Amino acid sequence: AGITGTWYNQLGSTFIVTAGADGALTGTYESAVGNAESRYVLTGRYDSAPATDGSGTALGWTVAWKNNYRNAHSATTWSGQYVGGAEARINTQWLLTSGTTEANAWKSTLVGHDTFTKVKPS
Amino acid sequence: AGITGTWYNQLGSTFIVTAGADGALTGTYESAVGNAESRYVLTGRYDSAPATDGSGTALGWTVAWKNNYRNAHSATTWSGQYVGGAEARINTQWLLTSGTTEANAWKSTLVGHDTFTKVKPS
Amino acid sequence: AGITGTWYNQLGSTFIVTAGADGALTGTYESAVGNAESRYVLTGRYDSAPATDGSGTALGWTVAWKNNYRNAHSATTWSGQYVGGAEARINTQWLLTSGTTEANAWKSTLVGHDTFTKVKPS
Amino acid sequence: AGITGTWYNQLGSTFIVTAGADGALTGTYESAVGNAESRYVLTGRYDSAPATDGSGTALGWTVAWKNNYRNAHSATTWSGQYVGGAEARINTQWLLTSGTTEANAWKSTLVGHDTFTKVKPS
Ligand SMILES: COC(=O)c1cccc(-c2cc3c(=O)[nH]ccc3o2)c1
Ligand SMILES: COC(=O)c1cccc(-c2cc3c(=O)[nH]ccc3o2)c1
Ligand SMILES: COC(=O)c1cccc(-c2cc3c(=O)[nH]ccc3o2)c1
Repeated sequence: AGITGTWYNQLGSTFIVTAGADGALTGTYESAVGNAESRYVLTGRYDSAPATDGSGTALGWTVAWKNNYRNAHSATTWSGQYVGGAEARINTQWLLTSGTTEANAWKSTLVGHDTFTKVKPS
Repeated sequence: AGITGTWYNQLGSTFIVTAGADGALTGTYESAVGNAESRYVLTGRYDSAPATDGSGTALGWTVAWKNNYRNAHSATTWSGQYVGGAEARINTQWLLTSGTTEANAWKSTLVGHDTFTKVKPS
Repeated sequence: AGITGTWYNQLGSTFIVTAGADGALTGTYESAVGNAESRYVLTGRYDSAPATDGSGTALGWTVAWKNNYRNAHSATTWSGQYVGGAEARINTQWLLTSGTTEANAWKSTLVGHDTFTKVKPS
Repeated sequence: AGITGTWYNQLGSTFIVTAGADGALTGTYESAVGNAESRYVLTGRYDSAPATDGSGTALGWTVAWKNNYRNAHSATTWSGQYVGGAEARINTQWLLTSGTTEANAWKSTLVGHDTFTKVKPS
């Protein structure tokens, strides 16, 4: 129900996460897009004692897009909240920074928004 | 990698990180004051095999603003790049999401930027 | 070409825009559908010679949240693209900056996304 | 109000703006060679009656990157605040959306931050 489980964004990427009792997020991410193949390590944190007033649960995680197969020389962070609901979801915005020369730094960082559910889109 | 150690942002904050051999970032984020109550766990990832063309090293990390003392029901992610050389820096953009109700989700996420140096501001 | 007219977001706001031949966007943003004291000037720019390759038409606009009735001492910019066809959309990300003191400048800017359609909901 | 004038960002782009009595911003933005080919129309909005408590003045503007010479099929919005006096600055964050196909929309938008002053960067 909660955060631990297998989630998918609107692009069909797969987010496999475990929420630890200590506030840790660990798991793997597999992207449906970009210069990516197979699973990447993720790590992050979440509020392990959220408000009880109907607010969502704040969280964030990072993937650096290097694994044993490929290296895109970039990293994404997702910042968002888990929303317990009929259909649970994690609503995020993200920042994807590529390593760049200093002259190209102004154009280093993409921004977007991903919504995760436990079902893959159709 | 150049990353392990203590970094300071432009507003006082301090973080101490270990860059592990296969891409992990682990450490703590705190205030200039350095009191324990201001200290929070951080975890993230970085490119452990960056390009050799003078490009920066992509990284990101998360802090959930809960520790043993306090809970802001929110998390920050920093996404950016480490720029080495004579005056090394970590240049970041960040997203701070607070847990909200759905009606308030429009006011859930702050955005900004932080630059970290190895020496304290001023 | 397809932009001019009335758009609805997913949360109860409207706007009416004219896309001029010179790349101008002008109109009115009504934050609460039906409420006249909730109408604000919008101004922006769009690509007046977009590609005809399946790509969206890039655009942006600003609303400063002051009118004759109210003033939130803030302004939103929406940056995005218009997607035509039978189910036309304007997909945006936005930045909402409030005037703050320097001390509070870290908390000045909210980020989010909205999607506008031509049907109120269809 | 303090806003009308010639501003420069940290990259040396030149923002020539007029703040009209009604909340309008109008002018030109150029990236920096002084050349016509590099100059683009901007429009935006600002809070024409800011708070009197020390807070900055909220504002935003858009440039679509089409002129008589070039067309990048993209647009940037800047959202920020003017901070008056000894000396004046406009602090912004920006969103740069390029037209994309639907499949590529996740990579449509860059994010960054620009600070403008009435002097060139040194
Ligand atoms: C510089 O390298 C890239 O641009 C890159 C490489 C591999 C994957 C991705 C990727 C996947 C993904 C996603 O599922 N949601 C949000 C961002 C996002 O980004 C990006
Ligand atoms: C609702 O806010 C909080 O719970 C809280 C508490 C303590 C620190 C912060 C904080 C520090 C910091 C930083 O150095 N750069 C970027 C964002 C950011 O946020 C936020
Ligand atoms: C696709 O992009 C372009 O074709 C293009 C052309 C000329 C200038 C720019 C430009 C200048 C500038 C700046 O000063 N601050 C923030 C963003 C930004 O973008 C972009």
